[PDB]
Amino acid sequence: TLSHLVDVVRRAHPDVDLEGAGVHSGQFHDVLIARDRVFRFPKTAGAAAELPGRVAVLTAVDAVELGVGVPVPLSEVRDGGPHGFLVLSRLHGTPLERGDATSPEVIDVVAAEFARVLRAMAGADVEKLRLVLPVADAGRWRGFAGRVRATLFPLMSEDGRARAERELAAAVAMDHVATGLVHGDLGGENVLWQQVEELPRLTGIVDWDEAKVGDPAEDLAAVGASYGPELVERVVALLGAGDLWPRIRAYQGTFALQQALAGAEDGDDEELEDGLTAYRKL
Amino acid sequence: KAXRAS
Repeated sequence: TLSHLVDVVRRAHPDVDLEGAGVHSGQFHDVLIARDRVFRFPKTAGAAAELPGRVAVLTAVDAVELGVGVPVPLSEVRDGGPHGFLVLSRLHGTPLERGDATSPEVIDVVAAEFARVLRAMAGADVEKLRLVLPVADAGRWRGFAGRVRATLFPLMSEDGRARAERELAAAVAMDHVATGLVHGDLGGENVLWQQVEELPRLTGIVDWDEAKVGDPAEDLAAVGASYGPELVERVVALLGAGDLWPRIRAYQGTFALQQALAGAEDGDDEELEDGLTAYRKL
Repeated sequence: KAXRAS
């Protein structure tokens, strides 16, 4: 009952307008959005464990000093509400539209905004991160391949399965890399910009759910998926990461199948359909 | 979700 949660918040934080306040819901978490603050309320007592999990990931990422904002716990985890709640900062800024990011007058600025963040992520103390974050597992793509063949291959054309087998294989073939912080989903929607004296500034990165000690190529793949090779070539040039192109393409070739598999597993029909379109005719 | 990975 969002009524109770509303009272929980007003009681704990009297001065926080919940009229015209966002709400995300799922069988796991309720989230009230406000001007400067996000309130997360777990639904089960097991899902309560997500709260210190989120605090631990965000604190470890903050400690790397990326030079851009990440969500900040604004409160201790509290055992108020049904199964606890956590107050996080709300970051300001908007994703860069593909059109905006690529203009000749801003493309170099955008490339360096991505580069300075990715550079800081690659320079993270991995021994510290490895204690808190998930660590890329050598069996990850093997296992992912298994679940795609079991769950999605039946829904595909023969041409679909051939294409999917090549894309799965390129990922399974990659040698294991765990050398820095990886966001794991660094598409445009999770990267927030403001016009600062009439040029873009990357001010925030949100949604660290897939954060891990892993392969820097995975974040470059995601930037490529959102903004195209013109931008990623400039980021790679700046980083001196020309070595990574095969790995970047291997990650990018799994993105439609990742979305399809999640659509099947999450029971989202539109994600399943959208993910599979290149892998069948009808 | 969504093509980037979600």
